[PDB]
Amino acid sequence: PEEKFKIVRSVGEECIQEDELLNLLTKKPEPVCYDGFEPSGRMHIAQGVMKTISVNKLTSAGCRVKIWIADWFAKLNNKMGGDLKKIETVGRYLIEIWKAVGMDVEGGKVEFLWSSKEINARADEYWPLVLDIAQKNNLKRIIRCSQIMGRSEQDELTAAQIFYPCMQCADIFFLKADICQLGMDQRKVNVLAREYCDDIKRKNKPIILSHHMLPGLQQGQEKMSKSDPSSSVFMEDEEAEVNVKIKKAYCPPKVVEGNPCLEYIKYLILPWFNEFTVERSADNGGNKTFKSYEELIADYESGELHPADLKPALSKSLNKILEPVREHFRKDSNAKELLKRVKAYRVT
Amino acid sequence: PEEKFKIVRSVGEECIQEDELLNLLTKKPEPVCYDGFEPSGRMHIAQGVMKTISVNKLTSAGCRVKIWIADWFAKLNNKMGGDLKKIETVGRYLIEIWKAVGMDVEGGKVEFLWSSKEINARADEYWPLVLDIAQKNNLKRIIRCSQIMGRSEQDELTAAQIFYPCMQCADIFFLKADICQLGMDQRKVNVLAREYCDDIKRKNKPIILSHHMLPGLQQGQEKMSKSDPSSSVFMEDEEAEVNVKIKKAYCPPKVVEGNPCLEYIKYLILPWFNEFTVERSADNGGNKTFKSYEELIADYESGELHPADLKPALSKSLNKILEPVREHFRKDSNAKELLKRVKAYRVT
RNA sequence: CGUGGUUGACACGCAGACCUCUUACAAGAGUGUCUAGGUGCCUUUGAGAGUUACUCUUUGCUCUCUUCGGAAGAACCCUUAGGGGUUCGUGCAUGGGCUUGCAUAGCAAGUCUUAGAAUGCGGGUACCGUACAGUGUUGAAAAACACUGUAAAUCUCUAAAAGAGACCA
Repeated sequence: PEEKFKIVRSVGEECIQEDELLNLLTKKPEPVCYDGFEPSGRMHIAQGVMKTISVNKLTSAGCRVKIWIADWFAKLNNKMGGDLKKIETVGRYLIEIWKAVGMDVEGGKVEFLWSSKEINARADEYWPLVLDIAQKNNLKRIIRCSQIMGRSEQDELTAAQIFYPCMQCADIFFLKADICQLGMDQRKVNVLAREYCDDIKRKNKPIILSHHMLPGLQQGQEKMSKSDPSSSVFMEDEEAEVNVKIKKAYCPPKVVEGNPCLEYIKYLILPWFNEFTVERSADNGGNKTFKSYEELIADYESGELHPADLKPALSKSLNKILEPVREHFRKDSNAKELLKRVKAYRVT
Repeated sequence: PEEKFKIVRSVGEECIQEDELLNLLTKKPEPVCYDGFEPSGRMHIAQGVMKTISVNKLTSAGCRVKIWIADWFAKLNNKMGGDLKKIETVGRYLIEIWKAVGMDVEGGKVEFLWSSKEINARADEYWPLVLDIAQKNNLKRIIRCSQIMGRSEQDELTAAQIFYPCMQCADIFFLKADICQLGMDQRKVNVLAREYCDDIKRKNKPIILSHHMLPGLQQGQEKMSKSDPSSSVFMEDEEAEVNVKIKKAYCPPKVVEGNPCLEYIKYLILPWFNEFTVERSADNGGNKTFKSYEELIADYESGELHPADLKPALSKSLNKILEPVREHFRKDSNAKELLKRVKAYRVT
């Protein structure tokens, strides 16, 4: 009904043709949305938790979700070298993260799909699609759509940088994915898919749900920073590491925009616990719970929410979120082996 | 061994790593030979005659020639609108030409492999190799490999132009190919495959055996252009068409450099009949048979051989060469339908 | 290509095209044949998102609603069908006088006739004619008739371009 649109649209901060989203929800009972991941080692906090809450919201409406875990795409991005077995291991690490935190696996309605497996299974239907998308486009469009890897950087042009966007755009139609829920970076390949769908004269163009970019822990880079372990926070970071990283995290008081701590709160813990408690002394306002981001930012502007006590509360909340994962690795031996391997590898 | 090297080197104008070719013949008694064709437009006299004599000499010397029908590749070049069905009909019509002319298919040493029936059968180890050749190369090197499609760097780029060289360089290894016969048009791909073998430290570097492509029948055209059917001879042309084309051909008196007729003779008739019988009247020397190119070129430089009689003899020889194709097309209703379907298609 | 002349042709010369020869296309010559079109009708509504990307202006491109409908028309379905429904299939500028710049009546400043379709050019469109491609029939070759198309068939075949500031106009 209207509830499906009212909860689905909340997942993506920006969407195009939301009327098409409503039409899709009304026409189809089980829409299919995907998510693309390059297994670049240890998991980012954004992909870990923001994606988890987003997919929980989407499956609350019953929308089918497919995990488009992308190994050959990681090879194109040249993450952890050109090797494939290590990429497969870190990919199954990501799957174990999904199961350990608890995402939707209890229902089994989600689908973890390896790019290699699905592409090889239906190559005759996938690769001709890739070639068609390539033919319908030129180098200028694909080079424009290069930020999806993040390797554009006004750097040396690469053939992988050209095979990437077409190959990703093929995934949308290959998975019969009618809902695209990805980061702001993937919006370029989503727009490319829309243009190609217009060119192929096929209606029901897939809708895009671009959720907000999660800032790094420190000022200097608004987008994701997976090249600096200090600048981001990960799932296998221990309690002491998480706490010290958040204490070192940038957080200027009397600031609304550009504060990574507030963004982490709003996009991670408020949708998770449906609330947020801040512990303070009897002279600083005492322990207080918050139910909305608006009141939290209003009190932060008021100054009663000092960062010096906000960051410990944020650390406690994130530790509460991530402790089921850590307990899962101390119970599962396979999880222990995977963590040992993925910690052994170095990001290159 | 030595005779095999002599025969195989006799067909290619340029041969890189001749010693490696000799070693390959010494070890492998039936080295595999690769040559590709995008089924686009109508067969030129080159791909019909030089390829026929090349395959004949290679099989007689002992080889296993793997010929490629590039159906998907033609779709990338935007040939005949990219319809796979239109490309397929042109492929089986080409196969009919090749069987008519004298391909030694009876020995079983020639296999007509179509890209679609082969890539779909093995895409789990072909496409990943395409991704590998993608990563190992940068975009600028691929752009330098643009003479392959006939698109100059001034001409607007296209993602098909980046997909194409990567897939065919991948073909050079996917077919387990050892020999590439394709002429100066494919030299960029040849050297790129060699440099990739250097990058992937391959121990079997493929040999380059580029043919000499015929100069166009116009002024300054070093290769025939199918976009202008008046500058090339086609395999299915009728005796009147061949005769008028040769009559309108260019052949300056007592000049060898850039003479299309001399190249036609050298690469088509002398390798075919082991001679070139020219019938002349008693006023200018009477009938004369040439057993080698050297005597013919010496006579031409002397001026005693006049193009006025050279051209009709060339026309008669070409008609004798091409009459099996016409007979095969006329005798078979299926061949007739294929021929009329091919001509029906317009030049793109 | 006109004139004696029915589009087209024929007397006549030339124009172009096709063919042959001197075979190098070039340059010239030869005796040949052909050239095509006509008719009738429509064609200016806006907004919106994406699209150079760093924005803004001029825009161009698809693009979904909406429209005095992207029409005159083509395709299909219902089909007692007189009719109805769906899809494809759309043009760009200028104008003429009223008050002024101007001697009130060129061009511009305020409206104007959805477009006087008013003015020119252009899109496809339906029909006829000619020839050709192909098919069948009447067929002794030849020829005649009917039908499907061609003539008027292809460059952002790959939608982004210009400018002005910012960091790159």
